[PDB]
Amino acid sequence: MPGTKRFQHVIETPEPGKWELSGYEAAVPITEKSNPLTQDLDKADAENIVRLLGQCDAEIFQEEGQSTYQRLYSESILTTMVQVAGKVQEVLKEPDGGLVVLSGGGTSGRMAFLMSVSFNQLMKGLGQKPLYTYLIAGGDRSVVASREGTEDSALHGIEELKKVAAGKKRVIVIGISVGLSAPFVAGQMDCCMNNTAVFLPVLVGFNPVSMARNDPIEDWSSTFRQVAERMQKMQEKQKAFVLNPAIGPEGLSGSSRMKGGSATKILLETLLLAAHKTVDQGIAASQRCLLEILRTFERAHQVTYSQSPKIATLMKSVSTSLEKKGHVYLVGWQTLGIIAIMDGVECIHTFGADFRDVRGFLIFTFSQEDFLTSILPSLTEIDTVVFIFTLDDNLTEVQTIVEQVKEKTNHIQALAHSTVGQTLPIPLKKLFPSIISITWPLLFFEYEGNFIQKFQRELSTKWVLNTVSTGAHVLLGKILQNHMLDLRISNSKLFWRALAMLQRFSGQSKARCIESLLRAIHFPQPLSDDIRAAPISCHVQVAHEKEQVIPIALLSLLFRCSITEAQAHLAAAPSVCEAVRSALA
Ligand SMILES: Nc1ccc(S(=O)(=O)N2CCN(c3ncc(C(O)(C(F)(F)F)C(F)(F)F)cc3-c3cccnc3)CC2)cn1
Ligand SMILES: O=P(O)(O)OC[C@@H](O)[C@@H](O)[C@H](O)[C@@H](O)CO
Repeated sequence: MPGTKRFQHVIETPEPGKWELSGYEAAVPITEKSNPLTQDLDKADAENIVRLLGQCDAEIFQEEGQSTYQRLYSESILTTMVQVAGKVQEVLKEPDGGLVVLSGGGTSGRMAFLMSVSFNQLMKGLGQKPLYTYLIAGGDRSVVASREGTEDSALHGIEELKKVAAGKKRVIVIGISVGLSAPFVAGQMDCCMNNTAVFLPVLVGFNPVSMARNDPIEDWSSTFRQVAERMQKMQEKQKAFVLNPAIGPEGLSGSSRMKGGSATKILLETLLLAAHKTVDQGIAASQRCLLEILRTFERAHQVTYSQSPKIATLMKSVSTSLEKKGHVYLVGWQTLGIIAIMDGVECIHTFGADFRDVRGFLIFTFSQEDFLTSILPSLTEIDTVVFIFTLDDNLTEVQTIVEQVKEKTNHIQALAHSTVGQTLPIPLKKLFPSIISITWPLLFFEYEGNFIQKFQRELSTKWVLNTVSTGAHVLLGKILQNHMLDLRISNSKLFWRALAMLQRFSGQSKARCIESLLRAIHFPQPLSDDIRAAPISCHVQVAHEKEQVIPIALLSLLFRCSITEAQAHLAAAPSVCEAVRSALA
């Protein structure tokens, strides 16, 4: 029947009370789940939110129990990290025609970028040709843009991979997809396996292979699950690798920008730093080298969230300025400005927020005086600005821009990273009464740029800005339980999430939910057979452009009413959220 082909794989809604015993819950991949810690995220205050998201982030480093899934510290995972380090070593020894590609969509793509930079720096500072590069769904401009739509083509992913791998003789393709989900990566990984004389595919993500995505990809015949399952078979013979520790669900369900992005850094920095630092020692990388780095990254979470009350504040101030109708600027130097841009840009798709709402700036990439003459002008009593720099940066360029901004705002706060017993120029740096001073022990670093110190700092900042940005929006009443209900359906995955959110919140059948969602999307056109049988891309292309699609469909189901009636109901409510909450009653 029409639709059947497209919706066959969707599990039916369970009868109430049997969500567990139906085996529905067991079919939800770890990455897609509701985190139980955050069931009441919507109710928590800023200080609680920082606690709950810190707890959620800590789960990355939690160990395996005694019938269960491998984690970051499990032996099978560190073993794989070791073997991959080795394969990376082979390439570093023979850099003529070698290349290392890091590839993902969205934040996996953004993370790919940073790490390609860092490791390209590392080899530069040793007078080696840079062997790293990146790939992001939608080309290089995707790095600083909200472009959720571009990850759904496998032929695209393969094309971008053919370009960059030229007439190289030996390529390592690290495909990053947190959910083991992105058609962009799946095609890349599959092509790799079809030419193993040249390619070594290494898949990174945070679900068991058995929970890998399995609905059809429009321009490709295999599914992510098939591709991954076949990569796991090749791992015996050491010609593919799958690096897939569980780290537990995201605090905002499906928000893989957060733990997934962090885990991607932790996991990949760790393993690549090990590979480099141990080739010129003439020693194989060993579990023990990896562990040193991981434990350090794990200290970094403790250090970072020991500043929790100061973090909670910056949240409250960021939230205040958006409650009014202000704007928020995240001004940061080098690498950490980038992290800043990336957080701000991610607020657009994640929260359906305007590019002005949380903006990032690097010293998007503006000069000292340029920021001074351009952006400075429209700052205002209500806004918040954030300064993110180390004490190693060039604090004269810093002190200026804050001196100036002080006069227009007064809601400044800052984020400063320091080696132990560095001091903060200007003893009346007040300026910042209540700095977020994050201060780092001395570690023994032998590489010129102190990369471990860099990585730690990036991560700690990421953690702060993610918690700040995410918490700010929750506080504004925009998150339902721990779900972003009102998301813009901008790719198939979000489409599948919308449908799931309707089954879960409504409790009604799969057919009904599907009908209400498709009616909501294509309103005012009615459901025809063509529309039922259409490929998910056609629904995505049309939903991408509307507002409140999911809430409209949810009300049509709760009220057992038409779209015409549910739009009218919503318009005559004080807000979207109250319309939804009161109707969920
Ligand atoms: N490994 C992956 C990744 C993505 C996908 S997906 O794009 O096809 N889609 C992802 C999200 N997804 C779900 N999203 C949300 C839910 C919820 O129930 C939960 F509470 F768990 F978050 C929600 F309440 F939000 F709806 C469930 C799923 C889900 C449901 C059943 C099977 N698989 C995923 C459906 C599958 C499938 N497999
Ligand atoms: O790495 P995945 O599971 O393939 O996810 C890829 C992207 O969709 C993901 O990074 C998304 O853009 C983020 O907004 C999620 O917070």
